[PDB]
Amino acid sequence: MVKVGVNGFGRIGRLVTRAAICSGKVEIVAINDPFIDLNYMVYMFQYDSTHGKFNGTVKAENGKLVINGKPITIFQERDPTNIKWGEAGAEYVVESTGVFTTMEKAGAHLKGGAKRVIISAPSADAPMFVMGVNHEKYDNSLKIVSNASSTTNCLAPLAKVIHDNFGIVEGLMTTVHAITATQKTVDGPSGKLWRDGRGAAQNIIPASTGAAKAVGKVIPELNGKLTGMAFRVPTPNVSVVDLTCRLEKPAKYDDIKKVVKQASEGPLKGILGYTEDQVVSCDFNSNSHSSTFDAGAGIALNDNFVKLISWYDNEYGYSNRVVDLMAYMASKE
Amino acid sequence: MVKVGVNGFGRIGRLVTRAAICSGKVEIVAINDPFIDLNYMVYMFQYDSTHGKFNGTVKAENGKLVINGKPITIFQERDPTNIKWGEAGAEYVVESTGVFTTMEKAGAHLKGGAKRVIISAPSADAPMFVMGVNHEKYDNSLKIVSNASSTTNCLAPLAKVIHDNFGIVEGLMTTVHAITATQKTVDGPSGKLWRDGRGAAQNIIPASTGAAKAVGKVIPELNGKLTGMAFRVPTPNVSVVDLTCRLEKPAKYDDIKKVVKQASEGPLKGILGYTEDQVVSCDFNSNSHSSTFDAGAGIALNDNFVKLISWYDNEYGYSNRVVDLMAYMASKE
Amino acid sequence: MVKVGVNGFGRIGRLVTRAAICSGKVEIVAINDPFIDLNYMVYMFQYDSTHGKFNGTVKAENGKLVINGKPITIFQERDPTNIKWGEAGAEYVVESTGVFTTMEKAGAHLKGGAKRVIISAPSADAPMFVMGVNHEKYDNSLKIVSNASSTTNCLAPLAKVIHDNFGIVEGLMTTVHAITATQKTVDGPSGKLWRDGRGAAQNIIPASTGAAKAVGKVIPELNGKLTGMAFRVPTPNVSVVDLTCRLEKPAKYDDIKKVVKQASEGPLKGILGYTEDQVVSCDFNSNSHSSTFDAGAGIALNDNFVKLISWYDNEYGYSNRVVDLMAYMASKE
Amino acid sequence: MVKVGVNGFGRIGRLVTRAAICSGKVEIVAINDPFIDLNYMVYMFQYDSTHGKFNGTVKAENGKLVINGKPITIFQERDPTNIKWGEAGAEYVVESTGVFTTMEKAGAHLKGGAKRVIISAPSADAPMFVMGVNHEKYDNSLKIVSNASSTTNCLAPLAKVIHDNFGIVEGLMTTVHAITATQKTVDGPSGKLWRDGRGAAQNIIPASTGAAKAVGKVIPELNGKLTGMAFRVPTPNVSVVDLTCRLEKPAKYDDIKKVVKQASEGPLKGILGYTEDQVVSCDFNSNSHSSTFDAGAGIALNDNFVKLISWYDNEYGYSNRVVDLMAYMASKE
Ligand SMILES: NC(=O)c1ccc[n+]([C@@H]2O[C@H](COP(=O)([O-])OP(=O)(O)OC[C@H]3O[C@@H](n4cnc5c(N)ncnc54)[C@H](O)[C@@H]3O)[C@@H](O)[C@H]2O)c1
Ligand SMILES: NC(=O)c1ccc[n+]([C@@H]2O[C@H](COP(=O)([O-])OP(=O)(O)OC[C@H]3O[C@@H](n4cnc5c(N)ncnc54)[C@H](O)[C@@H]3O)[C@@H](O)[C@H]2O)c1
Ligand SMILES: NC(=O)c1ccc[n+]([C@@H]2O[C@H](COP(=O)([O-])OP(=O)(O)OC[C@H]3O[C@@H](n4cnc5c(N)ncnc54)[C@H](O)[C@@H]3O)[C@@H](O)[C@H]2O)c1
Repeated sequence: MVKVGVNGFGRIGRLVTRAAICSGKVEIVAINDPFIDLNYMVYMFQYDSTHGKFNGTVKAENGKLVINGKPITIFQERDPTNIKWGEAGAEYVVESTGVFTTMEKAGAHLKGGAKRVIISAPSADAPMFVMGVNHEKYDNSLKIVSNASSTTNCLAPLAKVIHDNFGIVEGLMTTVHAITATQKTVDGPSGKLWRDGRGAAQNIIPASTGAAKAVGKVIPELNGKLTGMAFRVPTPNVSVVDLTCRLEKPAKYDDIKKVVKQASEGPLKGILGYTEDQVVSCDFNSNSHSSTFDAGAGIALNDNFVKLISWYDNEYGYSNRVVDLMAYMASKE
Repeated sequence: MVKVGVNGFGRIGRLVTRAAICSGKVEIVAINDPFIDLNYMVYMFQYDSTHGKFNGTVKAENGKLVINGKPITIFQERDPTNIKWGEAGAEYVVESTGVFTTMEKAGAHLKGGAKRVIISAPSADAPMFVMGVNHEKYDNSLKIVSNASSTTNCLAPLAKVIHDNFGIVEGLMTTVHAITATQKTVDGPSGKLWRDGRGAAQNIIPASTGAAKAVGKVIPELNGKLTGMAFRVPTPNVSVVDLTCRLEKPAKYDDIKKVVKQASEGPLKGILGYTEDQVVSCDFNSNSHSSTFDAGAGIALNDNFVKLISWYDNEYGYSNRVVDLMAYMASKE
Repeated sequence: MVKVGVNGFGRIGRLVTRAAICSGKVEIVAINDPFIDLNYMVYMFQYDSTHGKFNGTVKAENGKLVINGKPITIFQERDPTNIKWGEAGAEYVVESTGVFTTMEKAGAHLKGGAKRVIISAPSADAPMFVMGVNHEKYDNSLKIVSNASSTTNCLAPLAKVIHDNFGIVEGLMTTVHAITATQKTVDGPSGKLWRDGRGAAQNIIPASTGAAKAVGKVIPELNGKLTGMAFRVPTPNVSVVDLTCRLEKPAKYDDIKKVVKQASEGPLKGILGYTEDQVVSCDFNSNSHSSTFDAGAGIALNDNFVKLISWYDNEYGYSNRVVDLMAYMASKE
Repeated sequence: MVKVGVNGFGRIGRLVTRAAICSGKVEIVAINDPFIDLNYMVYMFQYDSTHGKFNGTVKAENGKLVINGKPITIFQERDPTNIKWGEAGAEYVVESTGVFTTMEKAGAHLKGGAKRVIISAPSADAPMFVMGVNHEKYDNSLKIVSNASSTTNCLAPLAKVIHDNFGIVEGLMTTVHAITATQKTVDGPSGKLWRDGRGAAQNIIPASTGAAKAVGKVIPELNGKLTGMAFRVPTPNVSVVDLTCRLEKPAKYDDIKKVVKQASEGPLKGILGYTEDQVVSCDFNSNSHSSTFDAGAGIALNDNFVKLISWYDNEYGYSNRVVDLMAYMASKE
């Protein structure tokens, strides 16, 4: 089983740690975050406004973070080249600071002894993967990879099923997306474009989504045929993809539901979900799926033009996919 | 000025009264609401969480509501049949309770002496109108009419400009829509619309939009070619239309911007607006336009497939249009 | 266990059911709610925006609501005198509609064969109880009782400990209180509680609290020496009491902490909690305590004048006390 | 009009600018911010989620910010010591960044040619003034002064009136305070103030504040007799002071209302307001008062122990007092 270091103990860093504990699929052995000391990590891991108090034990002892009795080595390095991953036994590093998303920057972790780096965001040049969609294109020569974004992990499984069965001629999508840590509590200086500095709990905010440029990398057959944007809205977690697409082969809405349900029970089980219930965003809080198709909420204008809806816990579904990708990579070693 | 009675002194009834009173296009002379007594009406009209305190005077005197010195007769009838509109001199009645939206129910106001009724919502059977789109189809034999919905009033002027210039082959739309009075503060009963009962400020909620069935009636050439749905999100006011459509004639995005800007400066001035600024929803609070095209937020996938974004103050833009529709109707008497 | 019927399957009615299942202390055998039909009850019990999806099974079968394989009789009566509690085997009825809080109205359930009634709110005339404070004043003659309110259940255990140990000369309190079902999503009619109709997600709203008139009944030595009010603020659940009191015997703040912690570990265990952690409201979501003293948040002006802070899940803590009171009542039978 | 430079174009700097233009009591001639370029300043000043779009013109021309046709010199200096206030004609400098609140640090603006510095925040060592309470203690030898905090400006005028008439023996205050820029959209790192990092729109968050202690310094006779704390709650603006105090002379609540109303109509006009209306927080958005007594929300436990409630727009009331303090200082030159 692969031993993991986490760089950036944030929303994703902490929920990747929870997912690793919940799934047992990888082992966290080290965490680096210069803004959160050991005692502070006890607090921030234990209490979570969105996902609730951790169901387990967490304490600081002998300089280590001890979760369910397992000690974790804690680093406090602002410069990732200074992190002694090898000494702590960290083989794979989750790069979840938000600020080292290029090959050049994320590769810093290789200097301290990490064997592979998984960027928890889209990358300008690291190869990007979505479990269930193109993870089989990974190979042992890729020491630096990206798990794309949470919107990309919601859109791409749904797009793949629809394209495989009916053929997407062209499509546009929107994600109605929960607020995130890059946004501001009140109108202030942005960090990525003017609209994104505006007060997050007051506003619907048009914004970019990583899926716009990533989906065509993860599904080359849809490059130039699909893109989209986001509206950030005042919820703390859970987002929803709104995919409007023209199909090559005619598809009754019942056939769409049928093939999506079949996919959710077979090859994409645990990745793509399917529901007909009268769900709202909070019903997906702490749901580990990448994408849950909402059959009741979609619209078929005609046999070749449809709107398809799919929910995703942008924090916890993505965090579980990070764990899944590392487990997959390790099985390939 | 036509003399106006307001049935239902709610978000729309009060803001219709504000719009009328400030901009004397019509004269409010009577108000009925059995759940808001006279002294309570003073308070509810004076203070408004969303649009600020009324800039003017409001008081109770001699059993009438006096706004900027003009006395208004106050009724407290549950049954519209029993409201003495004629005795109060009300010629047109705004039917803004939300529960009398059919011809049969809204026509009760004629029994008390009203001459015409304007339903502030879509109607299963009353003829529907959107200022700037089909209001010249009104004729004087229509005693009961509908002003459609706020989403219809945002979508239809934009769809008209796009269809007139390039031809909409097919389209689907979403409105990211502020919470309204039909929603609930915490998970509660909602009759047969189960998602609408879930806690409004906690969730993104898929929902119907009145635009879905109304837009094909106000633009008959688009009937069956355009529909959509809503996501209710935790903001108190201001909504945004996201229109994805295929065009018959190819159009560069700059060509779309040019015809929309031209429409906003000509025949649709005051109804359809145009901006290139980096706006978010709060920038439209108390904006009286029906539809403001957001040039920067849209996406062209190719010359025949686009996503177009348009903002609307669902409370205040619609309330101004109710006033405008009545002023137009009165001008044709 | 005593067999229980629930009148009003709302926030309290549903979480009383969850608390009963979690505790095993009582058995829900019947539920009445004319606004939630059988199939709708499945949905509202299964999905909860605040407390998450039910961890168990729930389905409708042969006209019963079946939770964890146990069937519950469902009634749909507006008028409580028509509910056949006796025939369904419901011995105690939880009166959680919010509209039958007097002895005369709540006594309707005895006509259908219920043996006792527990009003889930303060009552103008039914005896009121707070577990840990005055529950031993209950006796078998009381067929109609009240469990007071969630703020009373948070304030009264803390005031009891303070008063027993140091003597409360006089005090006033505030609860910063989550929004509830009586509030409105946007400015609307509230009846005679005018501030309570203002938009709940937009506003800090001064309001009454049931603790103001209840606390002097559950702690008679403090009647006229202690009262308070509320500010409703835009959170969906969890509230906090802010108790400012003058003490007869001087006490250092750490002396106060010691006696509260000692109370929390002894006779008030599970009712009064104690923490020194840097908590916020979400850390108490789904917490079954009546009152958790926040040692770090409070402040002393001097040895005889202090401000004491205590958290409470107003939904789930109160619901657990409703179950606890019924179990105590049943042990007295 | 004294000519004013603004250091820092955060919320306070921008709203001081708006207050100055709206009131015409001073003339803004220069703004320094090293993080916000001139085109971005146009945008942040023009659009405001909380207070609405600026009602006037704002443009970038010739390297200056031109508001209502009057050009403003823009600087971008990291080091206040290098800002050329004198060349721009700025006589008073509003020091609003938060990081130069000591006399040694704020005095850096004197080296660039400014004559006086007004710190828009509490200061360890500069003299602090609350208009209406102790501004008469200003004198022309004072080159560096502080305008205290918003909460101190709300509590102090109320405490002055209550102490002048009845004598405050001791008091404890809570402020229920809107979200501010120091908070985080989702749980994130907050240095040594752990609770302040928790998701702002999700949580009621206890927080320390020196404001009550500080009014014991601006009103020396209350030194040692006041302290308090805060709860941060999910609203974007407007806060409320909750003062529980013991009085030396007995006072009926009607006596309290009378002397507060008298003060608000006389010497504290525009600073201390008085209402009996059924107000909520949004009713004070963009209200320029420092403190508005809420007569209906307070409680008299007895003639010597009361809870007094007073509202404040923590952004705009304070910004207007900064302008008023500068106008007062200039009148004594
Ligand atoms: N829904 C989501 O939040 C989500 C989902 C998928 C991917 N992502 C992406 O994951 C990444 C992290 O997102 P997040 O929401 O967890 O942000 P976050 O702000 O919650 O976490 C970032 C963490 O990195 C720490 N950090 C900052 N600089 C550091 C440095 N030099 N070295 C080590 N640690 C540092 C921070 O202290 C913080 O704890 C981003 O790339 C983001 O866009 C976010
Ligand atoms: N954004 C909006 O809020 C919006 C926009 C456009 C159209 N509309 C439509 O306007 C109508 C009212 O919407 P609203 O948002 O103002 O709702 P609201 O709940 O704020 O107002 C409804 C008013 O009707 C009163 N009322 C209820 N029953 C009545 C009766 N028998 N007789 C007289 N008055 C009665 C109520 O007391 C209330 O004041 C609905 O049809 C709605 O879909 C709403
Ligand atoms: N935090 C809280 O929510 C809280 C805490 C303690 C006590 N309480 C009190 O509990 C009671 C219910 O509060 P709630 O928050 O659960 O409100 P709610 O609106 O969520 O629940 C009320 C339920 O009663 C149903 N109902 C209405 N009329 C009925 C009738 N004639 N017969 C049967 N059922 C009917 C409604 O359909 C609804 O499902 C109130 O008295 C309340 O003040 C609430």
